[PDB]
Amino acid sequence: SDIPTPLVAVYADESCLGNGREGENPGGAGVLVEYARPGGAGDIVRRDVWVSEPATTNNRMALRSVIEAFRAIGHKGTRFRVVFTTDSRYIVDGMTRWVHDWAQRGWKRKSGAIENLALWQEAVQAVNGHAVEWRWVRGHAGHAQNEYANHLAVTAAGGQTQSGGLVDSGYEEWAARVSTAASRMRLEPFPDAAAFRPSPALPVVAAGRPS
Repeated sequence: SDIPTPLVAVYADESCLGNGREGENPGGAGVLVEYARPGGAGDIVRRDVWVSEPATTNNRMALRSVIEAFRAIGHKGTRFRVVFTTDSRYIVDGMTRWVHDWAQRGWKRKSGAIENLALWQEAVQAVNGHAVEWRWVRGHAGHAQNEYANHLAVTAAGGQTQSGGLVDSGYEEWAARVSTAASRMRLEPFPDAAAFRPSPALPVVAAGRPS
């Protein structure tokens, strides 16, 4: 069995701003990472990671949320166990189902389709050897961490900034805002290593073949 690894809970969102046609709007991806010290008092340590593109799509940004998240945690010398919660069914269904279908078909594109296949391959690689439980929640529905992540995504889109990796979180300050309070949101408690039900490992991509 497996050597000890850390457990984190990740909350991701994406957003585009504006009303231009698909692919013309600025966009952002926002990620909150929660970490509770094993044996600790239960206080949550939070870090944020965001990126943006000036003309992009919601699907692309959703994929970047995954890639950026897993890349940042990947840099700590260990595989991780991750509970990844997002508003994007595109990500959840893709990671749990579709990538397997795509791999099965040789990662070949369908003509006329725009499936973001290159990004999916990057995302699958980013996830790597980490063990992930993929979870969906509705957006804009009162899940506090999800709403924060959205706030981060929008900020990223608006400012056209990037964190470059994990940075100290703004969650606590955001949580205390009057706007946040009026929303009457619900916080998700940190997961039990019992709550942890990872998905199967992803197909190792067949790099270098034509679409």
